[PDB]
Amino acid sequence: MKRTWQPNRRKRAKTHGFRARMRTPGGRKVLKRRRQKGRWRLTPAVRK
Amino acid sequence: AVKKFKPYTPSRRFMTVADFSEITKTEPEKSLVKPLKKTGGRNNQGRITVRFRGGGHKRLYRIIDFKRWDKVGIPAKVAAIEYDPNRSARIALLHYVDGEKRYIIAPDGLQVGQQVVAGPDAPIQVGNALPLRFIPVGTVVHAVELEPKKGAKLARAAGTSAQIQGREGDYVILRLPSGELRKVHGECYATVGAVGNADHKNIVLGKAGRSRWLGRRPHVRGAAMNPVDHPHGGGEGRAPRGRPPASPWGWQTKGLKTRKRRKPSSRFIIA
RNA sequence: GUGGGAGAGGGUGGUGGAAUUCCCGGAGUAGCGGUGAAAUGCGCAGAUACCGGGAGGAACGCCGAUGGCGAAGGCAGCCACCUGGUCCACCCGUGACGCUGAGGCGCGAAAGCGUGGGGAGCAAACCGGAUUAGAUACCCGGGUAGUCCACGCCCUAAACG
RNA sequence: CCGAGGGUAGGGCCCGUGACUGGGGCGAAGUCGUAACAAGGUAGCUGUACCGGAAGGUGCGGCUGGA
RNA sequence: AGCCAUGGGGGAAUCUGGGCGGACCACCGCCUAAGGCUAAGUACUCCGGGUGACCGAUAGCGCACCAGUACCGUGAGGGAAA
RNA sequence: GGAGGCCCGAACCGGUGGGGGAUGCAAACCCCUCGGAUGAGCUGGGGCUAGGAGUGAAAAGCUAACCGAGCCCGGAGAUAGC
RNA sequence: AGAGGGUGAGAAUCCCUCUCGCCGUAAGCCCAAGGGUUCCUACGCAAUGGUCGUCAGCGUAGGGUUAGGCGGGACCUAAGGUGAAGCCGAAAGGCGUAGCCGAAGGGCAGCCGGUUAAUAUUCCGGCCCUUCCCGCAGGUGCGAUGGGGGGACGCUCUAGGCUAGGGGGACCGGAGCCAUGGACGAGCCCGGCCAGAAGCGCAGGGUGGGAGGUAGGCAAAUCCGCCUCCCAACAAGCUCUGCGUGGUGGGGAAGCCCGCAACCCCCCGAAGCCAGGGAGCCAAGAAAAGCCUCUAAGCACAACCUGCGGGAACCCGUACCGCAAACCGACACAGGUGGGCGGGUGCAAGAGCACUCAGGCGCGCGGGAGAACCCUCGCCAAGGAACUCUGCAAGUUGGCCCCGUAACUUCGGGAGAAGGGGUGCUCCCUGGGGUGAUGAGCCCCGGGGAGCCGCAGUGAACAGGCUCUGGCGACUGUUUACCAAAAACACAGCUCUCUGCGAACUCGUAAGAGGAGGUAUAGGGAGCGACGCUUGCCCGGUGCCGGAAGGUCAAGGGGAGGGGUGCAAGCCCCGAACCGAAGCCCCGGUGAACGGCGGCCGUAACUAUAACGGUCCUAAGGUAGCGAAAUUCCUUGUCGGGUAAGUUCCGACCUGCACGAAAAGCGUAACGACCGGAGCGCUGUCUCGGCGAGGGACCCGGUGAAAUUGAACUGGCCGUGAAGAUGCGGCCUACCCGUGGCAGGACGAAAAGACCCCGUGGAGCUUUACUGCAGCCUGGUGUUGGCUCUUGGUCGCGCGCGGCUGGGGGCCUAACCCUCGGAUGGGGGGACAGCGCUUGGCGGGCAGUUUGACU
RNA sequence: CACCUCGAUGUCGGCUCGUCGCAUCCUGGGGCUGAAGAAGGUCCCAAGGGUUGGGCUGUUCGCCCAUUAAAGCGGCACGCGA
Ligand SMILES: CC[C@H]1OC(=O)[C@H](C)C(=O)[C@H](C)[C@@H](O[C@@H]2O[C@H](C)C[C@H](N(C)C)[C@H]2O)[C@](C)(OC)C[C@@H](C)C(=O)[C@H](C)[C@H]2N(CCCCn3cnc(-c4cccnc4)c3)C(=O)O[C@]12C
Ligand SMILES: [K+]
Ligand SMILES: [Mg+2]
Ligand SMILES: [Mg+2]
Ligand SMILES: [Mg+2]
Ligand SMILES: [Mg+2]
Ligand SMILES: [Mg+2]
Ligand SMILES: [Mg+2]
Ligand SMILES: [Mg+2]
Ligand SMILES: [Mg+2]
Ligand SMILES: [Mg+2]
Ligand SMILES: [Mg+2]
Ligand SMILES: [Mg+2]
Ligand SMILES: [Mg+2]
Ligand SMILES: [Mg+2]
Ligand SMILES: [Mg+2]
Ligand SMILES: [Mg+2]
Ligand SMILES: [Mg+2]
Ligand SMILES: [Mg+2]
Ligand SMILES: [Mg+2]
Ligand SMILES: [Mg+2]
Ligand SMILES: [Mg+2]
Ligand SMILES: [Mg+2]
Ligand SMILES: [Mg+2]
Ligand SMILES: [Mg+2]
Ligand SMILES: [Mg+2]
Ligand SMILES: [Mg+2]
Ligand SMILES: [Mg+2]
Ligand SMILES: [Mg+2]
Ligand SMILES: [Mg+2]
Ligand SMILES: [Mg+2]
Ligand SMILES: [Mg+2]
Ligand SMILES: [Mg+2]
Ligand SMILES: [Mg+2]
Ligand SMILES: [Mg+2]
Ligand SMILES: [Mg+2]
Ligand SMILES: [Mg+2]
Ligand SMILES: [Mg+2]
Ligand SMILES: [Mg+2]
Ligand SMILES: [Mg+2]
Ligand SMILES: [Mg+2]
Ligand SMILES: [Mg+2]
Ligand SMILES: [Mg+2]
Ligand SMILES: [Mg+2]
Ligand SMILES: [Mg+2]
Ligand SMILES: [Mg+2]
Ligand SMILES: [Mg+2]
Ligand SMILES: [Mg+2]
Ligand SMILES: [Mg+2]
Ligand SMILES: [Mg+2]
Ligand SMILES: [Mg+2]
Ligand SMILES: [Mg+2]
Ligand SMILES: [Mg+2]
Ligand SMILES: [Mg+2]
Ligand SMILES: [Mg+2]
Ligand SMILES: [Mg+2]
Ligand SMILES: [Mg+2]
Ligand SMILES: [Mg+2]
Ligand SMILES: [Mg+2]
Ligand SMILES: [Mg+2]
Ligand SMILES: [Mg+2]
Ligand SMILES: [Mg+2]
Ligand SMILES: [Mg+2]
Ligand SMILES: [Mg+2]
Ligand SMILES: [Mg+2]
Ligand SMILES: [Mg+2]
Ligand SMILES: [Mg+2]
Ligand SMILES: [Mg+2]
Ligand SMILES: [Mg+2]
Ligand SMILES: [Mg+2]
Ligand SMILES: [Mg+2]
Ligand SMILES: [Mg+2]
Ligand SMILES: [Mg+2]
Ligand SMILES: [Mg+2]
Ligand SMILES: [Mg+2]
Ligand SMILES: [Mg+2]
Ligand SMILES: [Mg+2]
Ligand SMILES: [Mg+2]
Ligand SMILES: [Mg+2]
Ligand SMILES: [Mg+2]
Ligand SMILES: [Mg+2]
Ligand SMILES: [Mg+2]
Ligand SMILES: [Mg+2]
Ligand SMILES: [Mg+2]
Ligand SMILES: [Mg+2]
Ligand SMILES: [Mg+2]
Ligand SMILES: [Mg+2]
Ligand SMILES: [Mg+2]
Ligand SMILES: [Mg+2]
Ligand SMILES: [Mg+2]
Ligand SMILES: [Mg+2]
Ligand SMILES: [Mg+2]
Ligand SMILES: [Mg+2]
Ligand SMILES: [Mg+2]
Ligand SMILES: [Mg+2]
Ligand SMILES: [Mg+2]
Ligand SMILES: [Mg+2]
Ligand SMILES: [Mg+2]
Ligand SMILES: [Mg+2]
Ligand SMILES: [Mg+2]
Ligand SMILES: [Mg+2]
Ligand SMILES: [Mg+2]
Ligand SMILES: [Mg+2]
Ligand SMILES: [Mg+2]
Ligand SMILES: [Mg+2]
Ligand SMILES: [Mg+2]
Ligand SMILES: [Mg+2]
Ligand SMILES: [Mg+2]
Ligand SMILES: [Mg+2]
Ligand SMILES: [Mg+2]
Ligand SMILES: [Mg+2]
Ligand SMILES: [Mg+2]
Ligand SMILES: [Mg+2]
Ligand SMILES: [Mg+2]
Ligand SMILES: [Mg+2]
Ligand SMILES: [Mg+2]
Ligand SMILES: [Mg+2]
Ligand SMILES: [Mg+2]
Ligand SMILES: [Mg+2]
Ligand SMILES: [Mg+2]
Ligand SMILES: [Mg+2]
Ligand SMILES: [Mg+2]
Ligand SMILES: [Mg+2]
Ligand SMILES: [Mg+2]
Ligand SMILES: [Mg+2]
Ligand SMILES: [Mg+2]
Ligand SMILES: [Mg+2]
Ligand SMILES: [Mg+2]
Ligand SMILES: [Mg+2]
Ligand SMILES: [Mg+2]
Ligand SMILES: [Mg+2]
Ligand SMILES: [Mg+2]
Ligand SMILES: [Mg+2]
Ligand SMILES: [Mg+2]
Ligand SMILES: [Mg+2]
Ligand SMILES: [Mg+2]
Ligand SMILES: [Mg+2]
Ligand SMILES: [Mg+2]
Ligand SMILES: [Mg+2]
Ligand SMILES: [Mg+2]
Ligand SMILES: [Mg+2]
Ligand SMILES: [Mg+2]
Ligand SMILES: [Mg+2]
Ligand SMILES: [Mg+2]
Ligand SMILES: [Mg+2]
Ligand SMILES: [Mg+2]
Ligand SMILES: [Mg+2]
Ligand SMILES: [Mg+2]
Ligand SMILES: [Mg+2]
Ligand SMILES: [Mg+2]
Ligand SMILES: [Mg+2]
Ligand SMILES: [Mg+2]
Ligand SMILES: [Mg+2]
Ligand SMILES: [Mg+2]
Ligand SMILES: [Mg+2]
Ligand SMILES: [Mg+2]
Ligand SMILES: [Mg+2]
Ligand SMILES: [Mg+2]
Ligand SMILES: [Mg+2]
Ligand SMILES: [Mg+2]
Ligand SMILES: [Mg+2]
Ligand SMILES: [Mg+2]
Ligand SMILES: [Mg+2]
Ligand SMILES: [Mg+2]
Ligand SMILES: [Mg+2]
Repeated sequence: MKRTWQPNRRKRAKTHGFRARMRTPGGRKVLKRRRQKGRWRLTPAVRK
Repeated sequence: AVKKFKPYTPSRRFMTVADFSEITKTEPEKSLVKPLKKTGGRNNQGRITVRFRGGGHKRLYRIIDFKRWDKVGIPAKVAAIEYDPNRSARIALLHYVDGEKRYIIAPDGLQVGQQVVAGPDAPIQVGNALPLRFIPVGTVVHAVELEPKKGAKLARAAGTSAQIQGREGDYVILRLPSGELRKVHGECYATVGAVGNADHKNIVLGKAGRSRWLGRRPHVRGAAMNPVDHPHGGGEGRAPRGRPPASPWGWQTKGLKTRKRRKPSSRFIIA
């Protein structure tokens, strides 16, 4: 049945996007964190 | 009039629909002067702030003329009476001699191919707009400005009217359809006559859709929810409020007056 | 047929004054109201009474009759329009074309009903006050439908000469 | 083939009858009140409506078979 | 319940000023608000080094190893093992 | 003539009863059977609304497979007379 | 599924062939999304593959994706997002005009074929376009981001032509085939097309043309719009699509030794095309650019326009999967996933159903048995609901055509009522329809006769059991994703209520917004919940509404009087009258506001009863209508009906434990996968079981889990023991080990019991618990201003002039606030509102908590 | 009463399968009888076997229907839901 993952690249970038992160000072801090944690990906990877 | 239907289906057996008698052989609406895209949207910025709105046939917004003095002493011919989907009234689309066309909301009595005109020099006849000053006491009038130059704002619902009840020099006294007695300024343009399509009140929706078509989503009885939801609600096995009838938000809803007192409107209203 | 007449006959629209009620102001004070007597009620939160103004609805006083009109129910300010009946005259026309009338159709007071509007006065219901053995009544103070309007029903009557 | 009739199904009318129920009639001397007939002690009757232990009351219009 | 501060209201003077010394007043005394700057001595440790009655691969940092990885989560985020 | 929250019935949406499944094919399935099926229909895509908040034809339903207050991280080694 | 042949160390599992089965609105084909190399090919088989594995979606490697025209982007706008200007917020940041971004929407140029192992509307081929730049003849007032038109729109129904597609053909073309009894045939088998500019035709869409006036589209227009008249007018024309044809270019089967080059006729025919077509209807149905036209500034040595030439024409995607082994579901997971195509025959139709093309599959373990048992399935004597909570289940019924159908009803319905009959095939005669053309084939509806066969003709698949009767609900709807689909919610409709518009209300600190580009016929809130008939009485309490008195009442005002300190004036404190809001008290109204709607006596010229009376209490004592009820305890009340028998059901009675009127009362046609009751039909439900089928179970080969598990060498009975013993005692019994079975025990497993209690645990919820807060109310005061009218208390002093202040009445405008074709302004409100501080109040809307112990 | 079991001993009734007790409902033996007979009563001995089909209700029970030799009563975690 309709499960919880309904992959949509637009939605994905639109939502967890890097630009998306940088608009909200929340998001900014997210990035801040993952950087300081040395995450390899600051943002959900999606490409097209 | 109003069309009843035979009951070839339940709901159809009760559902009266409007008498489209005096809808100028027209249908589609004069673009230009009207219409704009009409932004449907049941909430605001974010959140629902008026429940049970939503869906309901799409509408072009016929942009009507609610101040008539742009066109003082410029007669116009009543080009047509057309259905306007965003009102109980019916719009009259007039062709101005001037070239310009606008729709006024259409008073009872109005007819395709008739001169109407705005201004203090205006004959006192169906459809002509005039600042109240110049309207004979005790005449029925609609589309009334409230303050001057601010737009018609009163009686404009359908068979809505207002009576000029007399004057206070720089003012004038309207019986608003409310039955309210209010001082309104002389300068305020009302337009002669009553709103017409007065038959609107008498239509029976019928089926529970239709209501839906009107963008009116199903309303749910506070009592029928739970205490989280509503003052009524819970305590269940059916239930009687538990007093006293209230809104979702708490304020009493049987008879609790709500207009604020110190509202400058006053010495302007009476009953 | 020509010419005239009387008429609350019918329908629509408009309009006038009186009066009741309420509302605002002025003034003014110890009761008003009501009855057989009262009490309820109303009134120093200023009523009744008086003056002015305003809103609204219904009925149209005098004329008014023991009168008029309609087939009946029934119809009463005034105005306008629309319209029915009806009587007189002149003896012109048609030339019996008449009468009644099961059925049908129409109309049909009041109350009642549906949907809207309206609502001042009156007022079933109902509420009190008296009275009374009681008083689900008569009398008193309130007062809802209703009474009015539009349309649709109902179709009854001491619809009585 | 038609056919007595038998069968199945479904209707129509009629009679009987049924817990219980509605009123109606009659019943020498029952209870409650008194409505009506005399201004019947609130004129009466009335169609209607509403109401009430009951007669009945009241509203509305109506008749006089009342003043 | 002063002192310092100050959202509101009222509202001075310029040293015969004016704040303070724990309500207040009086003496006595202290100090000069409503402008601003000012190193040093202080804090921390991403980073370099030094040292350890610190660990020694289930310890020690989550990671000694190609770890914030694999993997998990839509995401924030979680997070190994070797 | 061709109206309808009209009828029967596929798609499509559903989820009534029963059986099966029950370390399943499946953390909601399968079969048979049933509801709706021009509508308050179903649906793709693009959007908006969120935690005492949303959304809710109302079940305290749903809000990323457990919602009478989501999840993550933090306060945090909460507190636990157990 | 079978076999044969390959391959290979090794093949049930790879390759090939033949045979078999399955799908065929797919289980085939295309597209989107997602996935991201999974594509192709060569080598491979450790692992992945539920077995195998030579194979693979796996490993290593190499190769493959080619665009002006397809899709996106150098176009447009939608919601929304963003955001100059502007507004607001402690900071973060929230808003917000324009604009900008934003698409599956609008706009725009490519069709057919051929080529690769893998790409192709891209490469090639043929034909045919598009836009930008330059250039020349000849032609026009040229010129926007502005103006206008256009774009540009719903739903249902639908015409006319086409096309796609499909069906025949005796015709054209063909390799061929004559089996097995017959057939050398107007035999059988295959195929008889695609694309194509301009011109044509045919169909259809769009479109009056003038002329003059113009106060409008923000004085730019000859454009548009609005007036006016010689013509013209159910048209022609003019453009624009579609479809034919079309120079020409392609394709081109069944078939064998292993490769010969038709192409037409008839019919059916779309939901697709023409397309902005038509009609009807209400719920009234995007925007913007492209496009056209208009004029501006500028400019006319331009510039457009029209051609014709020549140049120029980027970025990105393009394999492959794509209903699934490549996407979402940890899996090669029976689930989930949008769009398009989806052939043929037959069944009334169809996308249903069976079979079948094209195409694709046989589902990545097999082989055997042929037990129990389970699953799914078939049949059954006699019976026919006796099963059972219950006809649960299953059966029966079943399509179409004809006949025929009741109560009741809202009149549509109830109806598919019910309940029958028909149903194939052959031959004969005959009526109309479409296409042709009026003959003809060709499909298409029929009717009428005879006649054949069978157990049976919707011969298979798809396919209602029916009726009566209550309860709840009007009805279609909605719902507890994952135990409830309901009588719950919703619902049209009814009532109450708030709200006059900067509405009330909601969200927000605010700005801003929703409300609503609405305006009382409207919007909010509440309850009721079609419709019918109705909805009584009681305002003592609570709520709400009204009430310029009174009572109480905070800050503040006021200062009698009292005090602290000073030699002092002074400086400080308290501090009475007294004026001082809302709120409460108080008065009154209010029931579709919260709510409430009694008790005890007595009474009939028989008794049984109580219409009547009496009395207590009440705020008033339950009206109508229901009534052992979705309510009735007693209770299976009692009668009646139904049954052989009826705690149910149905109809009645009412002493209604404990109905009752919009938390509506009582009814109601229709509706209902709702819950009762009954009947017929029919049945494996049952008496009562039997047989049979297949998937398992069993056996062999392959692969190989699981929770659980103190260790075990784990018997019965009496006892005993923490009170239910393999484990103690006594006795009995018992060779050791399995396999298939069954479930009594191991207080078996599972989840540190949900019940219960406990904890000075937690949460959700309520309120007239506490205490706050938001919110609203409110006095004072700041913002806050002007001119008059009018009455006060205070000390002088002489009830009259002077202090000092205030209150109320108006008025104004200029703050503030709202608005108005753009504003140094006008109009409206107006010192009020708003907002700041401060006063009190209301305040489950919200929050934090409390809500004892013994027992 | 609160003794095992609240880190679970599933709770009524039904069906299925029984098995035990006997305080026996039948059937078999008996005594007394207010036992003439045949019927009963009552008590004693004795489960070996047997102990029906329905209606109603979830019921157990019970009331009913129709029978019968009788329509027994209990226990078994009110036996029996791995
Ligand atoms: C096995 C499947 C379930 O069966 C039962 O539910 C079984 C009937 C029981 O309920 C079981 C007997 C209970 O135990 C009893 O608890 C009692 C409180 C006491 C009893 N005593 C023994 C103590 C004890 O035994 C209990 C609690 O199970 C609830 C045991 C406990 C372990 C469970 O709850 C248990 C985990 C259940 N559960 C989810 C709950 C079910 C939700 N669900 C339902 N259907 C689905 C579903 C369906 C289809 C598809 N997907 C999901 C999901 C499971 O996934 O396993 C279950 C056992
Ligand atoms: K326990
Ligand atoms: Mg997941
Ligand atoms: Mg996308
Ligand atoms: Mg999305
Ligand atoms: Mg926004
Ligand atoms: Mg936002
Ligand atoms: Mg009002
Ligand atoms: Mg509702
Ligand atoms: Mg609820
Ligand atoms: Mg909530
Ligand atoms: Mg409340
Ligand atoms: Mg609440
Ligand atoms: Mg209840
Ligand atoms: Mg409640
Ligand atoms: Mg007065
Ligand atoms: Mg003559
Ligand atoms: Mg006559
Ligand atoms: Mg009348
Ligand atoms: Mg009426
Ligand atoms: Mg009276
Ligand atoms: Mg009448
Ligand atoms: Mg008379
Ligand atoms: Mg017969
Ligand atoms: Mg009398
Ligand atoms: Mg009398
Ligand atoms: Mg009398
Ligand atoms: Mg009467
Ligand atoms: Mg009376
Ligand atoms: Mg200081
Ligand atoms: Mg100081
Ligand atoms: Mg000191
Ligand atoms: Mg410094
Ligand atoms: Mg260091
Ligand atoms: Mg170091
Ligand atoms: Mg480590
Ligand atoms: Mg080691
Ligand atoms: Mg570690
Ligand atoms: Mg991830
Ligand atoms: Mg007709
Ligand atoms: Mg339908
Ligand atoms: Mg249906
Ligand atoms: Mg199901
Ligand atoms: Mg269910
Ligand atoms: Mg099951
Ligand atoms: Mg179905
Ligand atoms: Mg259907
Ligand atoms: Mg719709
Ligand atoms: Mg959608
Ligand atoms: Mg969830
Ligand atoms: Mg939680
Ligand atoms: Mg929360
Ligand atoms: Mg919580
Ligand atoms: Mg802490
Ligand atoms: Mg097919
Ligand atoms: Mg892709
Ligand atoms: Mg790879
Ligand atoms: Mg290979
Ligand atoms: Mg391998
Ligand atoms: Mg393997
Ligand atoms: Mg491959
Ligand atoms: Mg590979
Ligand atoms: Mg762009
Ligand atoms: Mg743009
Ligand atoms: Mg926008
Ligand atoms: Mg923003
Ligand atoms: Mg696009
Ligand atoms: Mg597009
Ligand atoms: Mg393109
Ligand atoms: Mg390919
Ligand atoms: Mg090419
Ligand atoms: Mg010029
Ligand atoms: Mg434009
Ligand atoms: Mg040939
Ligand atoms: Mg032969
Ligand atoms: Mg052919
Ligand atoms: Mg073709
Ligand atoms: Mg013209
Ligand atoms: Mg200009
Ligand atoms: Mg001109
Ligand atoms: Mg062609
Ligand atoms: Mg052509
Ligand atoms: Mg044709
Ligand atoms: Mg643009
Ligand atoms: Mg110039
Ligand atoms: Mg490609
Ligand atoms: Mg491809
Ligand atoms: Mg598909
Ligand atoms: Mg597989
Ligand atoms: Mg799958
Ligand atoms: Mg998968
Ligand atoms: Mg699908
Ligand atoms: Mg066919
Ligand atoms: Mg068929
Ligand atoms: Mg099929
Ligand atoms: Mg095949
Ligand atoms: Mg049988
Ligand atoms: Mg048989
Ligand atoms: Mg039978
Ligand atoms: Mg039975
Ligand atoms: Mg039985
Ligand atoms: Mg069944
Ligand atoms: Mg036959
Ligand atoms: Mg045959
Ligand atoms: Mg079959
Ligand atoms: Mg039923
Ligand atoms: Mg329902
Ligand atoms: Mg009802
Ligand atoms: Mg659902
Ligand atoms: Mg559920
Ligand atoms: Mg349902
Ligand atoms: Mg708006
Ligand atoms: Mg309302
Ligand atoms: Mg309800
Ligand atoms: Mg109800
Ligand atoms: Mg009161
Ligand atoms: Mg009361
Ligand atoms: Mg009260
Ligand atoms: Mg008050
Ligand atoms: Mg004070
Ligand atoms: Mg006060
Ligand atoms: Mg009531
Ligand atoms: Mg009563
Ligand atoms: Mg009863
Ligand atoms: Mg009973
Ligand atoms: Mg009860
Ligand atoms: Mg009987
Ligand atoms: Mg009985
Ligand atoms: Mg039963
Ligand atoms: Mg009954
Ligand atoms: Mg009730
Ligand atoms: Mg009530
Ligand atoms: Mg009822
Ligand atoms: Mg009913
Ligand atoms: Mg339904
Ligand atoms: Mg249902
Ligand atoms: Mg069986
Ligand atoms: Mg068997
Ligand atoms: Mg078998
Ligand atoms: Mg094996
Ligand atoms: Mg042993
Ligand atoms: Mg023992
Ligand atoms: Mg032992
Ligand atoms: Mg031992
Ligand atoms: Mg065994
Ligand atoms: Mg066992
Ligand atoms: Mg077993
Ligand atoms: Mg256990
Ligand atoms: Mg525990
Ligand atoms: Mg609380
Ligand atoms: Mg605390
Ligand atoms: Mg305790
Ligand atoms: Mg105790
Ligand atoms: Mg214990
Ligand atoms: Mg003890
Ligand atoms: Mg245990
Ligand atoms: Mg036993
Ligand atoms: Mg014995
Ligand atoms: Mg014996
Ligand atoms: Mg004996
Ligand atoms: Mg026995
Ligand atoms: Mg039975
Ligand atoms: Mg038991
Ligand atoms: Mg069980
Ligand atoms: Mg067990």
